[PDB]
Amino acid sequence: DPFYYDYETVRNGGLIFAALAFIVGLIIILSK
Amino acid sequence: KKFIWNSEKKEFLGRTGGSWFKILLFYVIFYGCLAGIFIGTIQVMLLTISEFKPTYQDRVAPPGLTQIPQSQKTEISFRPNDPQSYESYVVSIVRFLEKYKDLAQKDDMIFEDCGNVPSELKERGEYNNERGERKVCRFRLEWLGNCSGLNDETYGYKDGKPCVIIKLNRVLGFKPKPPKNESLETYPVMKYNPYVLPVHCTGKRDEDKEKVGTMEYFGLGGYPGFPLQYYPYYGKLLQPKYLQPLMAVQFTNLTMDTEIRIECKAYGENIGYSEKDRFQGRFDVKIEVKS
Amino acid sequence: KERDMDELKKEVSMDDHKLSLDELHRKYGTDLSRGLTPARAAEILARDGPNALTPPPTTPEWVKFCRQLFGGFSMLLWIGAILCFLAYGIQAATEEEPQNDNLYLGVVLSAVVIITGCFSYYQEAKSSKIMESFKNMVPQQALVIRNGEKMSINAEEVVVGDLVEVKGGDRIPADLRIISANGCKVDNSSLTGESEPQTRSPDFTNENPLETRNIAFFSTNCVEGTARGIVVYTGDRTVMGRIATLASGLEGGQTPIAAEIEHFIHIITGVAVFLGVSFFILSLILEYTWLEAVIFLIGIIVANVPEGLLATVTVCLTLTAKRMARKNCLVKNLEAVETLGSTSTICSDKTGTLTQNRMTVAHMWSDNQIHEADTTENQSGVSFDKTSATWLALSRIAGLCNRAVFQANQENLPILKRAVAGDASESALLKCIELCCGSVKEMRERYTKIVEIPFNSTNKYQLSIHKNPNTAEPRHLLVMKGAPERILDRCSSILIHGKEQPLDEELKDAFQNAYLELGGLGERVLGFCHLFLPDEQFPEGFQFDTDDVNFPLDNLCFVGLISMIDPPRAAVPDAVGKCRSAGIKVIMVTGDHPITAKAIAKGVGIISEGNETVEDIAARLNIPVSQVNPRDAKACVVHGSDLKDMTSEQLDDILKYHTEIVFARTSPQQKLIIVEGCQRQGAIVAVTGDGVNDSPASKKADIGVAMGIAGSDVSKQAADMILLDDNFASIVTGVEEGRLIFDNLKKSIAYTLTSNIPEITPFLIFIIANIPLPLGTVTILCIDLGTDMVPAISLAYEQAESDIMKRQPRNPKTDKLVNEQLISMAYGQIGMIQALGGFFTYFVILAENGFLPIHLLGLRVNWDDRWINDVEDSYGQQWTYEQRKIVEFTCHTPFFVTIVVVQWADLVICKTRRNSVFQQGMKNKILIFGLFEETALAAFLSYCPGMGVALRMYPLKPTWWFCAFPYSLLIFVYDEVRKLIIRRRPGGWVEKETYY
Ligand SMILES: C[C@@H]1O[C@@H](O[C@H]2C[C@@H](O)[C@]3(CO)[C@H]4[C@H](O)C[C@]5(C)[C@@H](C6=CC(=O)OC6)CC[C@]5(O)[C@@H]4CC[C@]3(O)C2)[C@H](O)[C@H](OC(=O)c2c3ccccc3cc3ccccc23)[C@H]1O
Ligand SMILES: *[C@@H]1O[C@H](CO)[C@@H](O[C@@H]2O[C@H](CO)[C@@H](O)[C@H](O)[C@H]2NC(C)=O)[C@H](O)[C@H]1NC(C)=O
Ligand SMILES: CC(C)CCC[C@@H](C)[C@H]1CC[C@H]2[C@@H]3CC=C4C[C@@H](O)CC[C@]4(C)[C@H]3CC[C@]12C
Ligand SMILES: CC(C)CCC[C@@H](C)[C@H]1CC[C@H]2[C@@H]3CC=C4C[C@@H](O)CC[C@]4(C)[C@H]3CC[C@]12C
Ligand SMILES: CC(C)CCC[C@@H](C)[C@H]1CC[C@H]2[C@@H]3CC=C4C[C@@H](O)CC[C@]4(C)[C@H]3CC[C@]12C
Ligand SMILES: *[C@@H]1O[C@H](CO)[C@@H](O)[C@H](O)[C@H]1NC(C)=O
Ligand SMILES: [Mg+2]
Ligand SMILES: [Mg+2]
Ligand SMILES: [Mg+2]
Repeated sequence: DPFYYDYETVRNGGLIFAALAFIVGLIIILSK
Repeated sequence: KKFIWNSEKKEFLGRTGGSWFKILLFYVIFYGCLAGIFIGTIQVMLLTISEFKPTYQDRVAPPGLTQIPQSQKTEISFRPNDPQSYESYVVSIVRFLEKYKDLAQKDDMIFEDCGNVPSELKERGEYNNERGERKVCRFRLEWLGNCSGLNDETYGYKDGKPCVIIKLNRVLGFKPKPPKNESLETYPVMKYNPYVLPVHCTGKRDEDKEKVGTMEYFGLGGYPGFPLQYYPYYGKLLQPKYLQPLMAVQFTNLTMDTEIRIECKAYGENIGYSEKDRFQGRFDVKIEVKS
Repeated sequence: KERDMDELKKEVSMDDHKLSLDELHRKYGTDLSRGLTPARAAEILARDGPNALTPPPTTPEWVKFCRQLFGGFSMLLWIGAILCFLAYGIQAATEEEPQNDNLYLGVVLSAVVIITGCFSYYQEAKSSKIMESFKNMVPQQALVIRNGEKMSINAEEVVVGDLVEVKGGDRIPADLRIISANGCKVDNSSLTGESEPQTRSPDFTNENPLETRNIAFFSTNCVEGTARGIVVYTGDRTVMGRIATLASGLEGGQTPIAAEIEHFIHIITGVAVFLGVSFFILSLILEYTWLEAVIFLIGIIVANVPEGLLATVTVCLTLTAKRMARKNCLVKNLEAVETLGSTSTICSDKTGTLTQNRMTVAHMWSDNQIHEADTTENQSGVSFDKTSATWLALSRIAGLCNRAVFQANQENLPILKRAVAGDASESALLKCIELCCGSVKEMRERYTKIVEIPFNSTNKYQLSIHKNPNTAEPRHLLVMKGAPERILDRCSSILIHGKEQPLDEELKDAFQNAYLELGGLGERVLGFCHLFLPDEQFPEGFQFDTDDVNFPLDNLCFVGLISMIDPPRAAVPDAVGKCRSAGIKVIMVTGDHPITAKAIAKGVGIISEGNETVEDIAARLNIPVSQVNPRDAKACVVHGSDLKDMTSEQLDDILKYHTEIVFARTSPQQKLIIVEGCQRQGAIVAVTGDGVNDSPASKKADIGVAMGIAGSDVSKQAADMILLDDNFASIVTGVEEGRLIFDNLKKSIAYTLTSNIPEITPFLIFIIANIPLPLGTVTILCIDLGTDMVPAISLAYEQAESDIMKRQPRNPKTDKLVNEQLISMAYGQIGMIQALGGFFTYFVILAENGFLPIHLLGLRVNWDDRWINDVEDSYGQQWTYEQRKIVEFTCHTPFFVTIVVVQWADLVICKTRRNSVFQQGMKNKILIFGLFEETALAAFLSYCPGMGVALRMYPLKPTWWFCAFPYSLLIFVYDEVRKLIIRRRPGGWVEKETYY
C-alpha cells in the first residue's frame, strides 16, 4: 500500500550518519 | 541624541540623499533576484508532484471519524424546547447535507446509481488522466432513516433524542478492509460483515455506558457502516463533487440533564487507532440534553 | 565629601624633615641615642594602629557571582526572560489549557544568564587563585633601639618616633628621618623611581622630601652602609602608604570592549523594537485584536534577541585570554584581554619596567678602545673582546679590589639573578668577572690581601695591596679605583696592548673623550689602575703603612675605565619598535633623573636618531634654548619640576605637538595627571609599571601591566594584567591577540545575527499570510543554543587575514565593533537568503504531502483548531488534528535542518572578512569540527527514537536534506564574489556598505 513509509530504515540511516559524522569530526579535532 | 534628523552633509535619518537611492536600488535588485530565485525553485518543485496523487500518504494511514455537528469541544448541549439553543447544530447539519439532496445529484454524466445493497469495491481503472472524469456513486438522504434531511420531516433532529451522523475521512486510493474471523470486539449489531465497514458506538466507562440507554444506527440498506461500493477515492481533480458514505446514529433513551460521553469506534483491519489522536479510527462526543 | 579626600591624596606631599636634631626630638619627644622607654611603645601602638598598611577592601565571593549575573549583556537576556513570563501571564489569562512554550523559553533565558555568570566567575576566580599562590609575602621585622638596648621587633610593632637602626641589607620599615649615617645608600626604586641607589645623609639636602637624603621611605631596601633615624610616619601615613590608599580609591572606568558590547546591544534592541512595533501596527491593521497584537509585539522583540551569543562571546574572550595565560600574560579582568588591541598610546615606566633595575657593567675602556659588554638578562648578547693582557689587568683590579661577594644560598642561582652583599657597583663588577673572566671566589683569595684602604671623604681613594700570584716575581700588586678624573691624576704609566707607556697627553686626552662619551651615554664610569711595587727597593715580606701612607699614591699604571648602568630588558628595544610599527605612541613616564632617562629613551626606541630636543638644537647652535622654536624639535624632555607648575591646556600642547615625550622626575601623583592628559585626547592608554609609584597610573589607565616578580604588590593588585615572566614582549603578544580577537568577535557576532532572519521570518509570515507555522520554538532553541554554538565558538580560533601589527590602532569613535554594515549584511542579505531556503523546504514538504503552497493561504485558522478533524487538502483528502500537526512538526524539524544547511555557507563566508576562503584556507580545525558536530547533532535531533514525542521533532525523509543545498551554495558564491570585488576594487560602494 502507498500509505506506508519505512520510517525505521530512514531513521536508522540517520542515526548511522550522525554517529559516523560525529566520530569523523572528533578525528579531525583530535588529530595526531 | 536623536537629532540624526539632518546635518550639513544633507543627511536624512542618518545618511545622504544620493546614498538612499543607491542602497534602495541595490536592495530592490537583490531582493528581486531573491524572489525570482525562490519562485524558480518553487516552480520546479510544483513540477515534481503530480496532479492525480500526493507523493506521500503515510501521514494519513489511519483514517479519521468525524461528525456533522462540529462542536467547539465535541459536546452537544442544548434545550429540547428552545429552538435557538440547537440552531448552531442544525445549521451545520443542513449545510453538510445540502450537497446530498436529490436535486444536487441530478446529472447522469457524473453520477452513477450504485444500488440499494452494499456491494464490492468499484475500481475505475488507474489514477492517471488517460480516462475521462470518473463517476461518483450517488448517496440519497433517504438511506439515513429517521435522520434524513429535508424530505418529509425537517425535524432538525432535536425534539428530544438527537441524531449524530459519522463520516469516514476521505482518503485517496484508500480501500477499506472490514474485519474477519478474529472477532474479540465485533458485536452482532448487523449480519452484513463483508461489504461494509462497521462502526459501533458505546459509552466510555461504567457510568456513561449505563446512562446511554439505546442507540439506533442507520446506513445503506440499514447497516451501521460504510458501503465498499463508494471506495477508493480518486482525488478532487478526477472526482469532483464526490459524496463519501454517511451513517447516522441516534440515542433514544438518554438521561436528560446529564453530560455523558460516547465513543464511536470504527472497526477494520485498515483502520488504525492512536492514544494521542482521539479521532484516528475512533470518535468521541459529550451529549447533554438539559431541559 | 570623598571627592575632596581623593584630591588631598592627589596633591604632592610635604614634610618637616628640615628641622634641627633638637627640633626633631622636640616635635616627637624621643631620645636621640636611647630611643624611648618600652612603656612609651604601647602608648603609640594602641593609639593610631600597628605599623602596617590597612589591608585593601574585601569584596566577598558571592559579589562576583552577582556582578556577572547582572552585567550589560546579561541584562538583555534578563529582560527577555521577564518579557517571556509577562507574555505567558497574558497568554494564560485568556485561553483554557494553555501551551508550555513561553514558560520553557523564560526558564531557558534565565539559565543562560546564570550559566554565563558561572563560567565567567570560574575563570576570574581561577586567575585570582593562581595569583594568590604567588604573593606569599613574609613579615620583615625592624631593629629598634629602645631603653638604650637593641631589640628586633616586628614591623607592625614599630611606632612613631623611636630610634631605628637600619643595617646594610635590611628593608626600611617605616618612613625615617636620618640622624646618623655611614655611607648608607637606600634603594628608592619602588617608591620614587631613582635607578641608581641614592645615598642617605643626615643633613637636609633638597626641599623636596623625596629628593632629599635625610629621609628613609617605606618599602625601600638599604643597599649598603648603615644609618640611624627617628620614625616620622607610620602605617598608612607613610609616603607609599598614601600612594597605595590613593590607588584603592580610584575609578577603574569603562573598558573599550565593554563599551563596544553595549553599543552592540543598543543596535540589537533598536531593530528588535523597530520590527516589533512595525509588526505590531501591521498585525493590528490586518485582523488581530489588541490582545493578540501585544503577544505578537513581545514575541517579535524576544525572538530578535541573540540568546546563544552571550555564551559564545564569553568563551570567545576566555579562549583568547587562555592563550594569553599560556604565555604568562595573566589577565584578572576577563574583558581586559582585548584592551591592548585598541590601545594607541602606551605610557611606560623606566626603572623596573623598561630596565632590569640592576646596575650592570655596560662598557669598558681598555687599550684606547671602547668595549661594550653584553647587557642582556639571559646572557644572549654580543660578546666583548678578551684576548689582550690589559683585559686581565682590568679584571684583576675589579675582582680583587672589591669589598664583598655573593651570599650563602646564592649557589644554584644564575650569575645575574643572584643576590650580592655590598654596593650596586661592586655587585656589577663581581658579575662581570664571574661571567667573562671565570670566577672570583678563587681569584680573590689567591692574591692574599694585607692592608686595604676603603673609600674616603677627603683625598677620595679606594685601594688595596695584595700578594703576588704564580711565579712572575714582582712580589706586590697595589690596586686602586675611583673617579676617572681623580685616578688619572695619580697615574703615570699606561697599559696598552700588553706593554707600558708614559702619560703622554696624546693618549691621555683619548681617555677624556672616552669618559665624556660614556657619561653622555647615560652610564657611571670608574677608573681602575694598578702598580707593581718593586721588591728590590721595598721589602718582600712585611713592609706597609696605614697612618703615614707608604705605598706610592702617584706613579701608578692606569688600565682602563669601567662604566655601568641599569640596562634595559632584552626584549624591550624590539618591543618598543614593534609597538611603534603598529602606530602606538610610546611615552616614558619615570621618576629618575633626566640624565639617565634621555639615554635609556634613546637606547630602547622612545627617541630615535635624528630627532633633537629643545635643548639638543640649542646646544648644536651654541645659542640659548629660549631662542629655538619648539616646533623644530620633534621630541622633548619634560622635567618633573616644571610639570608641577603646569595647567591642563599646556599638557595637551605638549602631547599634541610632540611625538616622542619623556617625563622625568615625575612623582607618583604626577603620573596620574599624565595619564589623564593622555585620556583627554580620546585615545586608549595602557600603563606598564612595576613600583608603587605606578599604582595610580596602572589603576586609572584603561589597562595596567605589572611585572610578576619585578613589580610591587600594590601596583600588582591595582593593575589589570600581570606578566609572570616579566617578558616585555608579552605586551606585543597582548596587543596582537587583542586586535585578533576583536576581528574574530565581529565575525562570530555576524554569524549569530544572521540566523535571526530565518528564525523570526517564519513566525512573521505565519501571522501575515495566515499559513501553518513553518518553524517552531523548540527548533529555534536547538539552533541558537544548539547547532550554532560550536560554529560561533570556533570563529575565535581564526587567524589574521593580513599583518594586524602593521595597521593603526582602531578609533573608538570611528571603528565600531558592530556597525551598520554588519546589520546590512546579516539582517539584509545573508539572513534573507537563509529565510528563503527555509520557506522552500516548508512548501516542499507540505506540497508533497498533498497541501500545495497555494492552498496554504489562510489555512492556519482551521489548522490550529484541535477539533476540526476534516481539513481538506489540494487533493480532497481529509486530515485530522494530530495528522496535520504531525506534518507541521515534521515540517519544523527540516526547517531547523535547513538553518544548519545555510549555516554551513554562512560560517564559511563569515570566516573571512576581506580575503577569499581559498586565500585564507579552512585550516581552522575547530571550524571543521564545528561543521561535522553541527550536522551530526541536527541529524540526531531528528532521527533519535522518541523525538517526535519528547521535543516533537519527527524524522525527516532523506530527500529533504537536499532542499536547502542550492541556497547554501548561492550564499557562498554571492559572498565570495562580494569579497572578491572588495579585494580587486577597494574603492567606495563595495567597501563602505558590505565590509563590516
Ligand atoms: C494568532 C495565534 O496563533 C496561534 O498561536 C501562535 C501565537 C502565540 O499564541 C504563541 C504562544 O507562545 C507564540 C508566541 O506568541 C511567540 C513565540 C514565543 C515566538 C518566539 C519568541 C522567541 O524568542 O523565540 C520564539 C515565535 C512563536 C512563539 O514561539 C510562540 C509559538 C506558539 C504560539 O501559540 C503560536 C494560536 O492559534 C493562537 O490561538 C490561541 O492561542 C487560542 C486562544 C487564544 C485566546 C483565547 C482562546 C483561545 C483558545 C484556543 C483554543 C485552541 C487553540 C488555541 C487557542 C492565536 O491567537
Ligand atoms: C422512525 O420514526 C418513527 C416515528 O414516526 C419511529 O416510531 C417509533 O415507534 C416505536 C414503536 O411503536 C416507539 O416505541 C417509538 O417511541 C417511536 N419513536 C418516535 C420518535 O415516536 C421509528 O422507530 C423511527 N425509527 C425507525 C427505524 O423506524
Ligand atoms: C560542502 C558541502 C557540499 C558538504 C555537503 C555534505 C553532504 C554531502 C552530507 C551532509 C549531511 C548528509 C546527510 C545527513 C542525513 C541524511 C539522512 C539519512 O536518512 C540519509 C543520508 C542523508 C541524506 C545525508 C546525505 C549526505 C549529506 C547531505
Ligand atoms: C517578508 C519581507 C518583505 C520582509 C523582509 C524584511 C526586509 C524588507 C527588511 C529587514 C531588514 C531591512 C534592512 C535593515 C538594514 C538596512 C541597512 C540600512 O543602512 C538601510 C536599510 C536596510 C537596507 C533595510 C532594508 C529593508 C530590510 C532588508
Ligand atoms: C542556473 C542553475 C544553477 C539553476 C538550476 C536550479 C537548481 C539549482 C534548482 C532548481 C529546482 C531545485 C530542486 C527542486 C526540487 C527538488 C526536490 C526536493 O525533494 C529536494 C530539492 C530539489 C532537488 C531542488 C534542488 C535545487 C534545484 C534543482
Ligand atoms: C432505556 O430504554 C430502554 C428501552 O428498551 C430500556 O431497555 C433501558 O433499560 C433504558 N435505560 C435507561 C438507563 O433508562
Ligand atoms: Mg536566536
Ligand atoms: Mg618602576
Ligand atoms: Mg584598570
